[PDB]
Amino acid sequence: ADREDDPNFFKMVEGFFDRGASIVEDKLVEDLKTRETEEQKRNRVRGILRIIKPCNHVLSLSFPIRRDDGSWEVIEGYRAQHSQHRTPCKGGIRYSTDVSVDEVKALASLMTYKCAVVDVPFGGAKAGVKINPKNYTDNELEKITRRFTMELAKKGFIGPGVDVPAPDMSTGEREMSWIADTYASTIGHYDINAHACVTGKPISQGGIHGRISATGRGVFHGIENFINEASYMSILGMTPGFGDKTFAVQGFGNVGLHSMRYLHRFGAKCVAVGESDGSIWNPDGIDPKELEDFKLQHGTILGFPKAKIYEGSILEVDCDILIPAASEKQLTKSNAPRVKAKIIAEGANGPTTPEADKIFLERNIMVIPDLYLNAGGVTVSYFEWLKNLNHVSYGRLTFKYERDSNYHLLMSVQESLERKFGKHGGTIPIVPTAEFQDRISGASEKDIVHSGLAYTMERSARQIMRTAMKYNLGLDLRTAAYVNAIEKVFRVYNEAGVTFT
Amino acid sequence: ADREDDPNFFKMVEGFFDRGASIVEDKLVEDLKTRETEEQKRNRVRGILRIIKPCNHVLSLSFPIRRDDGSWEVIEGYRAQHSQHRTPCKGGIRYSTDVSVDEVKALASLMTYKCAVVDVPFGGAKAGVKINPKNYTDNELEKITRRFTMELAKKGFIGPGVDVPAPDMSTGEREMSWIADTYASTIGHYDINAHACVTGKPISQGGIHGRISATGRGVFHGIENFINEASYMSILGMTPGFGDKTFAVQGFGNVGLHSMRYLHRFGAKCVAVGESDGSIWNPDGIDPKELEDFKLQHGTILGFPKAKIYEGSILEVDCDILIPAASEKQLTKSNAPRVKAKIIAEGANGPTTPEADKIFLERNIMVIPDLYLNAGGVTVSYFEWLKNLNHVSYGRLTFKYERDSNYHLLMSVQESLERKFGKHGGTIPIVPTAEFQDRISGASEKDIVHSGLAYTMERSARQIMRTAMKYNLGLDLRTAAYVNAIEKVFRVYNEAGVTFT
Amino acid sequence: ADREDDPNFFKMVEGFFDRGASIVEDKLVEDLKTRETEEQKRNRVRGILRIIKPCNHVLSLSFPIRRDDGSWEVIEGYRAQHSQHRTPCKGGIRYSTDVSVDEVKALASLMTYKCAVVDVPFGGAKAGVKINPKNYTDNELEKITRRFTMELAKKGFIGPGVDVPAPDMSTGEREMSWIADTYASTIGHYDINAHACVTGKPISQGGIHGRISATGRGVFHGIENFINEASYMSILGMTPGFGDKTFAVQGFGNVGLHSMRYLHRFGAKCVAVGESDGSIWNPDGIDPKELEDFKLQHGTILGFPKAKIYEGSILEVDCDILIPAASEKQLTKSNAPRVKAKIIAEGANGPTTPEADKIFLERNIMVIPDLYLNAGGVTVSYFEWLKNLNHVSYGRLTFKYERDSNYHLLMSVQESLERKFGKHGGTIPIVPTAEFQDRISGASEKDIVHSGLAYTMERSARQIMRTAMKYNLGLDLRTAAYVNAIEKVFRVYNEAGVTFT
Ligand SMILES: NC(=O)C1=CN([C@@H]2O[C@H](COP(=O)(O)OP(=O)(O)OC[C@H]3O[C@@H](n4cnc5c(N)ncnc54)[C@H](OP(=O)(O)O)[C@@H]3O)[C@@H](O)[C@H]2O)C=CC1
Ligand SMILES: NC(=O)C1=CN([C@@H]2O[C@H](COP(=O)(O)OP(=O)(O)OC[C@H]3O[C@@H](n4cnc5c(N)ncnc54)[C@H](OP(=O)(O)O)[C@@H]3O)[C@@H](O)[C@H]2O)C=CC1
Ligand SMILES: NC(=O)C1=CN([C@@H]2O[C@H](COP(=O)(O)OP(=O)(O)OC[C@H]3O[C@@H](n4cnc5c(N)ncnc54)[C@H](OP(=O)(O)O)[C@@H]3O)[C@@H](O)[C@H]2O)C=CC1
Ligand SMILES: Nc1nc2c(ncn2[C@@H]2O[C@H](COP(=O)(O)OP(=O)(O)OP(=O)(O)O)[C@@H](O)[C@H]2O)c(=O)[nH]1
Ligand SMILES: Nc1nc2c(ncn2[C@@H]2O[C@H](COP(=O)(O)OP(=O)(O)OP(=O)(O)O)[C@@H](O)[C@H]2O)c(=O)[nH]1
Ligand SMILES: Nc1nc2c(ncn2[C@@H]2O[C@H](COP(=O)(O)OP(=O)(O)OP(=O)(O)O)[C@@H](O)[C@H]2O)c(=O)[nH]1
Ligand SMILES: Oc1c(Cl)cc(Cl)cc1Sc1cc(Cl)cc(Cl)c1O
Ligand SMILES: Oc1c(Cl)cc(Cl)cc1Sc1cc(Cl)cc(Cl)c1O
Ligand SMILES: Oc1c(Cl)cc(Cl)cc1Sc1cc(Cl)cc(Cl)c1O
Repeated sequence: ADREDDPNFFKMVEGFFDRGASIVEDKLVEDLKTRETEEQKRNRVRGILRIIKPCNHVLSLSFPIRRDDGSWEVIEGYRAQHSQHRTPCKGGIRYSTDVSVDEVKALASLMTYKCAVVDVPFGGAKAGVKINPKNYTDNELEKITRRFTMELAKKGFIGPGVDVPAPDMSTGEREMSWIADTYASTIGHYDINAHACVTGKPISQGGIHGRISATGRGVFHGIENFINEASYMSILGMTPGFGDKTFAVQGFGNVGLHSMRYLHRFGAKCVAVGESDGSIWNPDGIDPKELEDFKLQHGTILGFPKAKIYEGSILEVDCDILIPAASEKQLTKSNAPRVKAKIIAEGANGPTTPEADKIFLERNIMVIPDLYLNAGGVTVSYFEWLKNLNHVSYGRLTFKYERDSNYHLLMSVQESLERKFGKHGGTIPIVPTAEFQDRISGASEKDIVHSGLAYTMERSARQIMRTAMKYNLGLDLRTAAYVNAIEKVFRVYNEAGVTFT
Repeated sequence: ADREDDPNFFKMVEGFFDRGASIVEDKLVEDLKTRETEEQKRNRVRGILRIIKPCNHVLSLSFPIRRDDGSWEVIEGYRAQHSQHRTPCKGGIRYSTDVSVDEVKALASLMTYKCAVVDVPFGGAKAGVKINPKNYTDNELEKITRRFTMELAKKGFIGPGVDVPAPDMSTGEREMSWIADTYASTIGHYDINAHACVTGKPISQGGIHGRISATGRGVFHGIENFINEASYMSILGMTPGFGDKTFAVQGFGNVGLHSMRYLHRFGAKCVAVGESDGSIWNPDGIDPKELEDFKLQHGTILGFPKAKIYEGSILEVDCDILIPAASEKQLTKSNAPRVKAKIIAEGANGPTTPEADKIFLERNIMVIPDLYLNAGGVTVSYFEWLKNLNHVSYGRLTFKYERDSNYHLLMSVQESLERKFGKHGGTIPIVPTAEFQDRISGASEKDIVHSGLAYTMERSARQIMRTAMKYNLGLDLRTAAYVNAIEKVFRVYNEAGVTFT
Repeated sequence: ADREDDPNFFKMVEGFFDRGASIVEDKLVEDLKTRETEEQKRNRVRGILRIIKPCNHVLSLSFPIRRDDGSWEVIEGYRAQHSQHRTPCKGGIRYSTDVSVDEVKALASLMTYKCAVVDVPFGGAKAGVKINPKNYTDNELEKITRRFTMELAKKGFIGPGVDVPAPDMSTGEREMSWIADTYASTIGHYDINAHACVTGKPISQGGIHGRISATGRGVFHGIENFINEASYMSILGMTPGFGDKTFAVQGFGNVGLHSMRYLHRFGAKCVAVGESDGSIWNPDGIDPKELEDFKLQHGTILGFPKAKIYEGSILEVDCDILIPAASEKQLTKSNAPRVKAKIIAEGANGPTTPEADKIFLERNIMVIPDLYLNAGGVTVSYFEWLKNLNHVSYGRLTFKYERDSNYHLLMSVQESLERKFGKHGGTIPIVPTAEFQDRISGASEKDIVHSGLAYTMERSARQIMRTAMKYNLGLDLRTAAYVNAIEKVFRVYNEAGVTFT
């Protein structure tokens, strides 16, 4: 992911952390619920922060699997649990040769800070299996994930109340299904909540509506919240709204594909899509549906008819909004001065280096941070988990009751008015509007996911704005986010019996 | 140190492994129970060996502890489990700033190879907590080990049937007691075998006789087995026996102190004792009991009256036998040409580098390998574990029965002879010899430990000699040991169904 | 099996049971520890016996497996637990299309009666998977047994202290290994005794010496105990001993092959070996070692050079002893009048029908019953289980102690005599005989298995003889066996909240 500026992903995130640690250190000694004072309160805060930064647990595994051609192979895997300040750890599983102890630790800590930003009660965790999925058959991949689950289960790295994985790079519903099945068929066979051991499951296996596209939907909302402020767009030299905007996304998987689908829906036009092979381009825009079909049938976006094979880094293309949705450290000190985009919407985790962040602050480029912007995935994963614990489809017990109820409520206003305006008025039909007619039986699963996600992205967005203001951070939203996150994680160690001298 | 051949400890052991892997690879394709043939049998062996080398599990921990002065501190710890080919993993816990992921992995794998050499049914494991014990109070140390136990317990890194720790550098009965107590009071409170979760415990807590001095006793036996062969001493230019031998030990702790006590008992005289501060020397010998008292009262061996402060590396002193009983990589390419000793008895784990091994083979210096020589500790740890599972003091149920039994057996020969040689002979008292009188009621715990250890060290010693011969390895006992070890670990992997038909 | 007499396998055993139930019903009302009397004591015995006959639990399973060619297949399986009067149930696993609910129930009950006869503290159990192993690959078989284990484990039909399987028809070490591995890697991963969940395991996986040939060895002993009584051979018209005897075995697997090996060792000559394809014959005898090689290389005994393909039912061949070691109901009312053999040694379970038993009693043919004769397998399975619970190789802790001990004991007689017969005698070396020299270090695993089995077969044999006498049952050993068995199982009921209250 670079040579000159390839800081260790974990140290990189610690940098992001330490930055916010400075900014809020005062509000913390303030809110510190201690009878002691001065330097002891200053010291205590530092001690607590020193606890939060390092990952509490990291499991490195080396297990064998029998390949299809009879041969034996040893594959490596890791799962790090950054924090248990909130009982169930949460974090996906990545399948890639790029994975390593440090990459996983970094991702794990990003998970807990992001959960805090978005108010999801999970400490962060992350897993990685060092393989290139494309070099294995479906049958070998199944053996790999099922075996990996058991090793995690035996050491306490997976379970409804201990640690709940989910998809990430090169893993999806299929893998999640295998994980759930392995867990429920063995260790959790007596557990009524066995299927809540993992999220991102297929809908038919206890998964939840819109989880696959949840990150993209969330990316849309995160951009929407800022792109409609004017108090922010005036500083970038842009008009609010999506209608006259162009964007380019690096990555065309679960994050990239859906981010693109949603932005295109509200008027923004996709100017370029990138992948590992390369990228494509078209100033008149590219349609998300057609591109997905081409990719689906040909296995690559390159060669797409309604566009041209671009030659010159998808990140440097000319557009209003750049959405890196691939891997980490894609924007560094080297390519940063060349982004051409005014808004960097981080769909991926850690796509920009700290050094690249500076250049972006100088060139007046707004970087909507990953720990807020991509949290739509974990947010809906939280909903999936909750659904598995309740064992019911949201609304099932209340549809008829709320429907009958709303009609009687409306009938109460109708009758009251006919009672008043006796014969003068006549019949005064009080009927639902078309919109309320669709909400007549109350919320369903799909409804809750959508409105719940929009609500979360909005609540957290304001929180970040209020914080950027209170500390005059300008377009340094990342720092505002870590500030909010440290504050929330602090609340748990602080007020807690532990730390009461 | 010395700055020259300071290799990755783990890689170093892998080197030792790969060496033996070559030497036995043929006897393995031979004993391979496969219907297939040629390269497939050759390939299968390589695949299995590739499984055995890497550690299966490594847990890295970062947990906080409240220091005595109220402050918060984060301490790091690790426990690696190299192999589970034998269900309970076994390995000590080291307290040192020198500990790291690699050091622990290396030690862990040495544990499994050593258990195999000595026929103890445990896969290897090892733990390390990165602290210098001397910079903490007893109360802080207790909090550190108890908390470390819980973290290991919750992730499956300690338990009677999963993983059984023991002492190592800077840990002893005290720490083991804390570990047992923490485990038994929490997770294992219902477990009838809870106290078998750890070994090296104080005798009053379920520990076993002679475990503290077990490594020293074993070091004595390992040296005895070779120093009395002539077929080996002729090649070193020495006479068999201990009576006219001198030795120097680097380290004066659990290994060093007892190795010294036992060698001194059979006539060998200790010429020099070394520690981290430095060493002392006296050509007429130093007495183990007096040196221990001085050390006990003054906290250091330096300044001992019946000896002089030596200035010139304890490893280079002039003597017949050198016993490094401290830490790893103490004998390298740099100091090797200067040992002056003909026999290097490795009390410590990995004290000599591979490059140092060559120089030792050329200068015709016999290196009695660590995976055999120091295994007296694990061997007796195995006895402690067995004792905890049986819940009885060895002999308690049989003392009176065997005593009465032996007298009637002896009376049977007495009466038979008086019956024959009627009045010619007269009374023909058949009485035990003084030695048999002490064995009249059968073995006690102490008896089983001593005779069990001697037996083990002897059985394994012959096995190594037979192997050094079969492959003409000369004074390369280390390689003979790994050969024996790979052979034994191999057998659990071979078997049909296991690595598959 | 016929169309004439092919009684229901279960009903058939109930018949055998009811027969003995009558014979001992009186000694039971006698030994009944009741204050009440007459018919109430008579009634209570009947009630208890009504409890013992039916199997307590039977699990029928239907689970899918993915065949190698991608297709899906549903396989059927069952495991019955006849009695829990002794906590761990014990019984093998059969792979055959002949398996069914009734066959397994019958086998299960035979297991508990046989364990009682042989004094092994296990209630009986049995499993069967309805497949012909030859129509599946090794990989499919592995999936089949591993999946079957999990289904049994989840419903409490396998575990160290609940139910311990073992081999039977078409299953061996390999399958047992898969079972142990599946159990220990999942449900029993924390269990220190996980590997005792099954027996008949490969030696390198915790199996025990001589388990494979244990049934054959036991068959030898069972025949030996009766063939050397004269008080029994006079009634058959035979001389005691093996030297001048000929035999024919139906079945050349784990039971048949070893029964043949052991009888041939003590002078008896094998005249014919049978299999499903057919049989072979040679009046001068057939050598067990050569026949095994031919079978091993060609997959069939037919066509063996040092013998001829026999055409006429292996059971009707002319010989002194007939050993049916295949499946049940091979000797019925139809072929019984044609056995030509004076002794029927039942290696297999239920090879003779009740109706065939009559004809055998009339023709004065002694039928050494299966519940005694083939119990060598379970007996040694019991030793394997015990070994797994103790986690040590028998003798390992005591070899050197007992060796040193015996020499001092012998030295005590030597010194006592030299003390007496001062200079008259001179040196009076007291040295072990060659035989005692091999027993100098005490018993090893192999020693305990052999001597423990011989002891058991002998103790039970006398018990049966004493019972055949006390009731003048003549050559009706089967009934004597069930009498002994009901007595032992009933004892457990004549005191467990049963006869009481
Ligand atoms: N639920 C989720 O999955 C969530 C994921 N995220 C974030 O998004 C990333 C996950 O993407 P998912 O894992 O969603 O993506 P998926 O694996 O589908 O992404 C696939 C795309 O990534 C592209 N890609 C990979 N590496 C590069 C590269 N070096 N340069 C250009 N393109 C590249 C692939 O091209 P190609 O196929 O040729 O390699 C492919 O188009 C994570 O890092 C994570 O932080 C955040 C929240 C939720
Ligand atoms: N059961 C057991 O304990 C077993 C131990 N071993 C081996 O021995 C080691 C364990 O020793 P224990 O843990 O037994 O030792 P203990 O801590 O008692 O050893 C204490 C001694 O180690 C000396 N020491 C440490 N570092 C150095 C150095 N760089 N140079 C010179 N001397 C040094 C100390 O000097 P100072 O006090 O000034 O630091 C002290 O005299 C392990 O590495 C292991 O491989 C082998 C088998 C079993
Ligand atoms: N641990 C144990 O296994 C124990 C077993 N036993 C007894 O031994 C029997 C088990 O044998 P295992 O199951 O040991 O035998 P294994 O499957 O090895 O027996 C294989 C032999 O059975 C022969 N066979 C099967 N059916 C017939 C038939 N209808 N006619 C002629 N030969 C046949 C086979 O011929 P083919 O290959 O062509 O089918 C083959 O030679 C049981 O009934 C049991 O009572 C008793 C105690 C312990
Ligand atoms: N690739 C792709 N996936 C889709 C599409 N439509 C639905 N899905 C699946 O369903 C989820 C997307 O749901 P949405 O289409 O965004 O739901 P919605 O249309 O916004 O719901 P409404 O606003 O009430 O109409 C993902 O998890 C997909 O698996 C599509 O057009 N393309
Ligand atoms: N306090 C103290 N304890 C010691 C000393 N030396 C050894 N020990 C400890 O106890 C042994 C003491 O053994 P006894 O003194 O009980 O040993 P023993 O039975 O004569 O040993 P053997 O002669 O080899 O059979 C070791 O296990 C040490 O842990 C010493 O000098 N002082
Ligand atoms: N299939 C088979 N296995 C055998 C035979 N002979 C011995 N065994 C084995 O008994 C083995 C170890 O046997 P040893 O200790 O060398 O046997 P012995 O030499 O003590 O064996 P026996 O002659 O049966 O008493 C197991 O691994 C079995 O495979 C045989 O003829 N056929
Ligand atoms: O680990 C496996 C082994 Cl030994 C054999 C097979 Cl046929 C598959 C696997 S993967 C796996 C699958 C499940 Cl359902 C459970 C576990 Cl415990 C597994 O390891
Ligand atoms: O972990 C500890 C906390 Cl939070 C507070 C205190 Cl006063 C001690 C400890 S150490 C410890 C000791 C035991 Cl007996 C059990 C556990 Cl669970 C410990 O962590
Ligand atoms: O049941 C299986 C599934 Cl669903 C997938 C694979 Cl590849 C193998 C099996 S068999 C099996 C093997 C193990 Cl080790 C554990 C379990 Cl519970 C199994 O079902």
